[PDB]
Amino acid sequence: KPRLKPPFPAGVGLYGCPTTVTNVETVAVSPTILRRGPEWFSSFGRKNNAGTKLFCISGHVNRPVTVEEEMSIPLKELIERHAGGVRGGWDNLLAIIPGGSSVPLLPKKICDGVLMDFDALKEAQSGLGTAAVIVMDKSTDVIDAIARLSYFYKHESCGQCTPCREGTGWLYDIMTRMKKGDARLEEIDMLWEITKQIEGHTICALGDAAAWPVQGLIRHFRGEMEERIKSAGGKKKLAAT
Amino acid sequence: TEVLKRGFPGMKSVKDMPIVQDAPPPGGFPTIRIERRLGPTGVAIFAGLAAIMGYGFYKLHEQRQEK
Ligand code: SF4
Repeated sequence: KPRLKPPFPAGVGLYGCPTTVTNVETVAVSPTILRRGPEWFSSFGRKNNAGTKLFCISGHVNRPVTVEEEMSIPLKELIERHAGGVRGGWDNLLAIIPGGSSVPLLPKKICDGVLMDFDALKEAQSGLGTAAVIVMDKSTDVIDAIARLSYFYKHESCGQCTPCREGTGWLYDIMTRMKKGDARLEEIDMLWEITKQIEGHTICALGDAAAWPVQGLIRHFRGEMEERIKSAGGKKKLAAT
Repeated sequence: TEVLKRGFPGMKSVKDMPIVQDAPPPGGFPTIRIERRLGPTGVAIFAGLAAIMGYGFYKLHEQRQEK
């Protein structure tokens, strides 16, 4: 269960002692950087976005792969080469999560052109995260995919603080109703409001990571959610009359 | 919560909830009277009274003569 900051781990960490927590990939590239020089490392990628990065491409891709590449590469270049492209062609693309699961998805229009970069996915209302790329095609029920993500964040909540512990289950229940279209149109705006109530209000960043995929789904596919609600009454209002 | 009470199966919007209350009929109720709504001439009354009293006085004169 995470501690509140302040205090900070470099001040009071493990056993009350100064402590730094760093990622495996952050730690592992340091000897090569020290031997080959900082000027060699900073010659890759844009300004303030230096170096190389491991990318994991999974999902509806012909050749899923863990591959190292220069940063600030486009998504379309990173997927068409090194991974064999989208299953069924690039025009069969529906959406892409560019940074794991905690960052919002992007539709096809943003993806064609955006660079896989820290200061480029953020301006596209997303984030680079861990640079784990998940690709969905036009056969995907994207509401069902984000619903399973909501189930994951409900399952992984540690339960310490009120908004995460109580609201991840609420988000999952609302998303499960939205998948079948058993909802109201204003419940979409309610869903956005509930994500805004969780986000920024918790102890750690898993609450933000639980709010963010639903925000991206609403923002880029609100028409799909509305059509799912409207067409469910073609199989629910025939019994009411 | 209000959707649980008034909503029906397959309702798409919260604006579609029915309302059935005490209401006037279409066209409203018909109009009603509000303000107050309302004898013989005194010449006629006095003439009838004079006729009856004159007959009485004639009968008095006749019975007086018979007595
Ligand atoms: S946001 Fe969730 S995981 Fe983080 S401390 Fe609160 S309950 Fe625990």
